[PDB]
Order: sequence, then C-alpha cells, then structure tokens
Amino acid sequence: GSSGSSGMNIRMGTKGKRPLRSLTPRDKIHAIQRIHDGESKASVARDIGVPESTLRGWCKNEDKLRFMSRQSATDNLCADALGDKMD
Repeated sequence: GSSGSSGMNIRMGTKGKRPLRSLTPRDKIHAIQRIHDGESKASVARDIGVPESTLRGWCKNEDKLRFMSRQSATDNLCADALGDKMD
C-alpha cells in the first residue's frame, strides 16, 4: 500500500512542474456549446460527471464565460447558490 495526502498550502513562485487544482474558465465553455448544439443538459452534465444543477450555473453566465477564456482575474465568486424549493 501507499498513502500521503498531507498536502501543502504555500505560495511558491509563479512556476511549477505540476498542475493546479483549479480549472480554466474555457473548460466549462467546451461543454456549454454541446448543450446548444443539441446535447441535453443531463446528457452533458453526466458527460464530465457533474450535477445538472451546477451545470446550469455556467450556461447562465455563459455570456461572460465566452469572453472569460480571453482573460481571467481570479475565482472569487460563487457561480450558483440555493434558491427555489420544491415541496
């Protein structure tokens, strides 16, 4: 066996031979199109492995997202959040 999920929270230089937990804003767009093309919200959602709920979030702000890829400042805003309720 082998384990080691210690993790480290340090602010190293803006360069490293490793990926980043966070993802790019363009990634979301990739699928965003599918839905419009023809695919179904659910079909796409599961495609990557996300709850139809979240998915919608992007599609909603898709407008900006489309131009987001061009430039991005930082991820400091909640995409979606609780709202309506079905008794």
